[PDB]
Amino acid sequence: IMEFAENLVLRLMENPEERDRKAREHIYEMHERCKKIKEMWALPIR
Amino acid sequence: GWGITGNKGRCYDFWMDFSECMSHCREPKDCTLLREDYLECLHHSKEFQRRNRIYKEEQRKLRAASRK
Repeated sequence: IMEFAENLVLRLMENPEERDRKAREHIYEMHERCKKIKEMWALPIR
Repeated sequence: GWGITGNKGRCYDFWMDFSECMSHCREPKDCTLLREDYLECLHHSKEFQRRNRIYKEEQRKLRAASRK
């Protein structure tokens, strides 16, 4: 016990959105897989 | 696009036609007819190859008629 062990554990709590973190990471990398395939296409620009 | 004696060069016209195409055409092809036009002006490769085929067939006929 020692007068604060109860609230001594609430230094983290679930907050489970870190999986939406990787969800949108995956959107990032799905786009990034188009990093090296792209190149010059425009002959109509300036 | 100049000329050796002024006067718009020889085919600054063909290059303007091939540039207006490459300006407002989204692909390098469908603007390649104009490119071959312009290179034909530059080196006369088509005209010279046609003239040489004419002269070559004439010469072959003449030699086949001469030596037989």
